[PDB]
Amino acid sequence: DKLKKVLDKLRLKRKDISEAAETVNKVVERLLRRMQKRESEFKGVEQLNTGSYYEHVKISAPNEFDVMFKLEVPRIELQEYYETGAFYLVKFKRIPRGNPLSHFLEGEVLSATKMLSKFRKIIKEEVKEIKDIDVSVEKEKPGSPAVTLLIRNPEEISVDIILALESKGSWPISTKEGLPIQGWLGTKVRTNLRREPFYLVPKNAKDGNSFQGETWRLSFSHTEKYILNNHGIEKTCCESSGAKCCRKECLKLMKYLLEQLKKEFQELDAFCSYHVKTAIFHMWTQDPQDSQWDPRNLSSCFDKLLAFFLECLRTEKLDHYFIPKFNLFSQELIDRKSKEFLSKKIEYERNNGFPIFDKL
Amino acid sequence: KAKSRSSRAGLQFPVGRVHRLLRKGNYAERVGAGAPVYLAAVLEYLTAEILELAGNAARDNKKTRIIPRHLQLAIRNDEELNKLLGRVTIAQGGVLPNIQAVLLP
Amino acid sequence: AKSRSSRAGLQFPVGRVHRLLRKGNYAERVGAGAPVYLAAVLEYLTAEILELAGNAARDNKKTRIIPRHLQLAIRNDEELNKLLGRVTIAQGG
Amino acid sequence: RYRPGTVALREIRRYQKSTELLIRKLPFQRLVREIAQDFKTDLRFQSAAIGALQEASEAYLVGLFEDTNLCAIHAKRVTIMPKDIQLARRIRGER
Amino acid sequence: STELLIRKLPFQRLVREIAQDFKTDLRFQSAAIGALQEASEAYLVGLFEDTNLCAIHAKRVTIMPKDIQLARRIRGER
Amino acid sequence: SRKESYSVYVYKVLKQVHPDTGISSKAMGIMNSFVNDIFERIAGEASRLAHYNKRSTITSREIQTAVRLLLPGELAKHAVSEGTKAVTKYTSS
Amino acid sequence: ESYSVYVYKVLKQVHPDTGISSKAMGIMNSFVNDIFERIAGEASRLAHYNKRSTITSREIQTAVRLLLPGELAKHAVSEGTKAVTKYTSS
Amino acid sequence: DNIQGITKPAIRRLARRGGVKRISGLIYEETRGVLKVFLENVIRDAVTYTEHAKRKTVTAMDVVYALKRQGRTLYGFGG
Amino acid sequence: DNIQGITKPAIRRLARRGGVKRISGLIYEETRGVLKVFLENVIRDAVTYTEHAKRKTVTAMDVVYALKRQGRTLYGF
DNA sequence: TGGAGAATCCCGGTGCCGAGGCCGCTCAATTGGTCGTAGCAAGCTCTAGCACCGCTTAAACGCACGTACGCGCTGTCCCCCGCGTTTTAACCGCCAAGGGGATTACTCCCTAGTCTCCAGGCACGTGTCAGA
DNA sequence: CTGACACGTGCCTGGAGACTAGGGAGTAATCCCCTTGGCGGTTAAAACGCGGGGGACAGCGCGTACGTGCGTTTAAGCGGTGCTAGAGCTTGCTACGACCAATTGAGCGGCCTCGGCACCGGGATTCTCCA
Ligand SMILES: [Zn+2]
Repeated sequence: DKLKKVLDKLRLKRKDISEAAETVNKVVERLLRRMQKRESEFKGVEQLNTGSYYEHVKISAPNEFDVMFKLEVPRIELQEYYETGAFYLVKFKRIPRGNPLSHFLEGEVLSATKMLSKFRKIIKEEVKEIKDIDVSVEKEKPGSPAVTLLIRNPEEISVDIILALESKGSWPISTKEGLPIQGWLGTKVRTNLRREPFYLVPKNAKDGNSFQGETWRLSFSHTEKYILNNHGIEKTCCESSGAKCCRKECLKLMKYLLEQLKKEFQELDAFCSYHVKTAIFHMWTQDPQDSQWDPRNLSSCFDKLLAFFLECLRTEKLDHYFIPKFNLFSQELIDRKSKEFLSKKIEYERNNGFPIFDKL
Repeated sequence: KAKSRSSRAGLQFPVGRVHRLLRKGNYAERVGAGAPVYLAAVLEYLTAEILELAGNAARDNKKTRIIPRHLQLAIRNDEELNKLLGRVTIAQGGVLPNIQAVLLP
Repeated sequence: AKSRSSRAGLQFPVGRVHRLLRKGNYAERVGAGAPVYLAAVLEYLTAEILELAGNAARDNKKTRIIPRHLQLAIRNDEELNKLLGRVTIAQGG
Repeated sequence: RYRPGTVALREIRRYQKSTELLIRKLPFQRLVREIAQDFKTDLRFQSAAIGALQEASEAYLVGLFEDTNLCAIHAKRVTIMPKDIQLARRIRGER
Repeated sequence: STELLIRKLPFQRLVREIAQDFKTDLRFQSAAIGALQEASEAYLVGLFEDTNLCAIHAKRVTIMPKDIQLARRIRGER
Repeated sequence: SRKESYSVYVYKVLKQVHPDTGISSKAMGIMNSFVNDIFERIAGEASRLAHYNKRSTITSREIQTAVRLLLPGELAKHAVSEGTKAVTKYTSS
Repeated sequence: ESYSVYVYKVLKQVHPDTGISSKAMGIMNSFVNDIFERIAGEASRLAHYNKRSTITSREIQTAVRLLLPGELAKHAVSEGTKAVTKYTSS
Repeated sequence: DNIQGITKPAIRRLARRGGVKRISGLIYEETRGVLKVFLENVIRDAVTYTEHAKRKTVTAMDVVYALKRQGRTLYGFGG
Repeated sequence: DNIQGITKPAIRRLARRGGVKRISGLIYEETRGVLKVFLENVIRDAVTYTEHAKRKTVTAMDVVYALKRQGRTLYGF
C-alpha cells in the first residue's frame, strides 16, 4: 500500500544516491591516495566502510553526501566533563616513543580545533594538487568541524569529510550496560562486537562554557552498520533463501516520516534523524524476532513504531542505545515545548491516513 | 561519617592498608600523611598500566580473561615496563617469538 | 665497666653494632646475641682480607698496604673474589 | 622429505608460541630430590615448590640458549657448540 | 700499576656537559668527579676484557665495533 | 587464618580499564606478586633516601624521589603526576 | 664515625709490622659498612619471612650462611658461635 | 642417575624455544652440567630457608625467596 | 667536540689494560658512545640524589649511591 | 611457475570446573582527642668550588711505511636431520594413611624504656721517615 | 725531600650498669590436610637405526687497514692570587605524627552457580619441495 510505494520511492532515492556516488567515489578513490605518502600526522588516515555505503542509512540531503576518515591514535584516554557520556575530551597515556600527535595538544587535552585546522590545510593542498579530478574546498564556517569540499560538476555537488579518531582499546565505561541484543542476536554476537574499535568524532557542546572546541563524542556507526546489515536471529533471514523480514523497511519509512516533517516545519530542526534509529534499536530488543516482522501486517509494524515513538516523547525519556544513561531528547538538551509539538504532530499524522505521504 | 582515606584521594587501592604496611614494615620510624596516598596512587597507576596492555593482548587473542601468557606479551612488548621487569620470570608466560633473520632460508 | 666486646673476646665494637642495628630500621626488636655474632663475622672478614693483603704487599717489598694490594688480594682468593665481585676500588688498577 | 633445517624452523614457531613446560615432570622431581638429598635428608617438597623450581629452571635454560645463539651467529655458524655455551656463560658472571 | 688512563680536565668538562642536561646550573665536588671518572674507567676496562673474548671466539685478534655490541647484548645493557 | 591479598583492588582497577574482562586466578597471583614487589622496591628506596639525609620520616617527597629514580623514563613522569594529583585532592578534603 | 680504629687493631695482630695508608683504610671502612648492610639487611628479611619481630643470633647465622660462599661461611659461623658462647658465659 | 632423565629431546625442545636451529652433539652432556649447577644453587638456599623455619617441607616460598637471592624474581607462586 | 676529549691514545690505553693486542679503527666512535651512555645513567641519579637534599653541589657520596643503585659498588669515597 | 603431500588454521557442537557473585561476621580502618619532638624558618660561619693567568713540557696529532692479519673463495668430509619402527616408563585415576604444618592457651623471661656515671674515641696539633 | 702517616691529650657523648613492665616467643595438645606410596592400563614420548646433504673446518691468497717511529703542536698539570656561593651547623616554635578509645563498614572465607574455554572432527587452506 502507501508503505510499499514509499519504499519504492526510497529505492528511487537510492538511484539518486548512485548519481552522487558517481562523482564522490571517483573523487575519494584518487584523493585519499595522496594522504598516506604526504608524510604528516594525517598520513595513514583511511576511510572506514561505515555509514550508508551507498545505502539510505546516511539520512543526508539529496545533493549532499558525508563520509568519515578514521585516523588511529595511540592510547586515547577518555574523560567526560560536566556531562553524562554525551561529550568526551581526549587525553593520552604514557607512550614510549612520544606521541605522533604531540603537537596538537592544548596542555593535556587534544582539541578538535588544531586537528581540524591542520586537516583542512592538508585537504586544500591536495585538492589544489590534483587536476584530473575537478575538486575544491569551499570556505569554512565556525559552526561545524566538517571540512566541506564542494565538487564542481555540470550540476553542483558537495561532500564533507569528518575526522574521527579510532581507538582499538576497550569500549567506554558508559556503554557497559548498552547494546542489549542478547535475546535477539545472542551474547556471542555482542561480545564479538564489543571487541571492534570505537571512534571519536569532534563535536562542540555549544551549551557549556569551560571547554567548547576540545570535546569529542563517541561514534559506533560501524557497529550500527553491522547490526543493520546482518540483522535477525536466523542466520539466513535476509541473508539467503528468501525469508524477507520487514524491520529495516519500517525504520526507513519512519526515518522518511521524520525527515518530511522536519523539512515541512521549522522547529523540528532540534531533533536529527538519529533519534529514530535509537528508538528502533531500543525497540528491536523489546521483542526479539516475533512473528510480527513479516511482510504482511506491515501497517501493524508502523502502528507499533509510532506507539513506541509517542511513548518516548510523552514520558520524556529515550536513552541512547549504546550509552543507556544519555537521554537524547530531554528538557535540558531540548526544552519540552518543541517535543510537545512533535508529539502532537506524530499524533495527528497517525490519524487521517498520514497526509504527509500524499505529496511525499 | 567514616570516610575512607582512599575515597578522598580518588583511589581504588587501600590507603589505610598501605599506611599500615609502611608502619609495620621496617621502613622508617615515622610515616607522613601523604606517603600512603602517594604510594597507593603510584601502585594503582602501575597496576592499571600493566593491566590495560595485558587486556589488549587478551582481547586481540579473542579471549575474555587475562592469563600469564598475556601479562608476558604486555611486559615484554613495552620499552619501559620491559626495563622495569627485566629480571623477572612470569610463570606460564613463555617467551617472545623472535628468530634471527640469518636462520631463515 | 667491661665493654661487651671485651667480654665477647672481640676487637670490633659490640655496643656500636647493637646501636646501629637498633637505629637502622631492621626489625622491631634486636636480640642480645645479634651484636656479638655480627661483630664476630665482620672481624673475621676484615682479618682475612688484611692477612691476604699484608703478605701480598710483602711480595712487592712495600711495607704498607695501598688500594693496589687490597685489589690484588680480592682478585686472587677464589672466595673473596666471588663475595667482592661486582665491586670497584679507587686506584686498584 | 623435508630438507634439513625446515623441521628445525617449523618447531621454533611452535615452542615459542606456547607456554607448556618442556621437561618431563617426574624425572625432574627425581632429579630435584636427588640433588636436595645432599643438603638435608628425609625432606619433603610441596607440589608447588617443584612446579616453581621447574618453571624457574626452564627460563634459565631458554635464556641461556638465546644468548648462545648469538655467540654462534657471531662466529659465522648456525650449529651451537659447548664453546658457545661457555662464552655466553662467561660474559655473564656465571663463571 | 694503578693510575688513571683518561685525562682529568677533558673528562671533567665531559662530566659537566652531560650534567647540565639535567640541572640548569650545577657544581660538583672535587671528589664527585674523581669517583665518576674512576668508576667509568673500570667499566670500560671490564667491557674490553669481555669483548676480547667475543673476538677470540670469532677467530680474530682485532676487536671490532660488532663484538663490543655482543658483550653488551649478552650482559643486558643492550 | 586470614590471608590478605590485593585481589579486590586489582579487580577494581581492571573494571575501570577493560570492563567485561576478567583474570584467571593465576594471573591474579602474578599481579599480586607484582604489586608486592613494586611496593617493596619503592618503600626500600624511599627508606634509604630518608636515611641518607639523616631524616626519620618517609614523606610524599621521598616516595616521589623513589618513583623518579626507580621507574624508567616516561613511567617516572606519569607516576609522579598521579602521586601529587592525589596528595592535593587528599588535603583539600 | 668510622671503623678506622678497630681495623687498625685487627691489622696490628694479623700483620703486626705492616701499616695501611689512608685511602686503603677508607676502603676498609667502605668494605665493613657494605658487609654490615648486607648481613643485617638479610637477617631483617629472614625475621620478616617467619613473621617474627626480633633479630636474633640465629638469624645473623642464617644470613651469613646465605651470603658468604663456601669455606668462608663455614668459618664465619664458627668465629661467630664462639663469641656468643663466650658472651653468654659471662 | 636421575640427571639422565633430562633427555636429548627435552634439551632440543628448550633449544627450539630459545631460537637455536642446529645443535652439536656435545650440547646435551654440556647442558646437563649447567642445569645441575643452577639447581644445586637454588636448592642449597631453598633448604637454608626451610631449616630456619624449623620445617621438614620445602614450601614454594623458600624456592621463590632463594630465587630472589640469585637475582631472578619469579611471579605467580606467592610473594 | 667535548666528548672527543676522550682521546684515541686513552681508549687504546684502556684496551691494553683489558688485554687487547690489536684494535680496530672503528671502535673509538663506539667506546665514546658507550662511555657517554654509562655516564648519563650515573649523573641522572647523582642529580636526583642532590636535588632531594636540596643541595647545589653534587657530592661524592651522592655519586657512590647513584652507582650502588646500578649494581656497581664503589669503594674509597 | 605447476602441483602432490603435509602442517597448520579454523569453525559448529561437548562438558566441566573455575571465575564471580552473594552472605555473615570479625577485625582492622576510622573518628576524636592528647602530647611531644621531628623538621621548618631564620641567621650565621667559613669551607671549598669557580675563575683567571703564566710557564713547562708531557702527551695528542700527523705523516710514512711495510708487514701482520681480516675476508673471501674453494674443497671435503664429519656429523647432525628427518623419518621410521620399537621399547618404556611417564601420565592418569583412585584410595589410604600418617607425617607434619597450623591453631590455641597458659606462661615466663627477654627486650625496650629510663636515669645516671663515666671511659672509649673523635678532633686538633705536632713530629717524624716511607717512598712518590 | 715533603707531605702522608704516627702518635698524644681534653673532653663529651655515647655506652655500661641497674630496675621494671609487658608482650613476644617457647611449649604442650589437637586437628586435618596434603605429601607420599601403590595398582593398573593406554599410549605418548624416548630410544634406536641409518642415509645424506648441508654445513664446520682447513687451506690459500690478496689487500687494506692497523702498529711503530719521528717532527711538530696543542693543551693538560702545577702553582699562585682571590672572591663569592653555598655547605654545614644552631636555636625556636609549632604543627604534624604517634598513640589510645570506641565505633563500624570493608574485606576475608565459605558457598554455589553456569559460562568461558579446552577439546574434538572434518573441511579449507597454505606452506614445502622435487622438478
Ligand atoms: Zn524482520
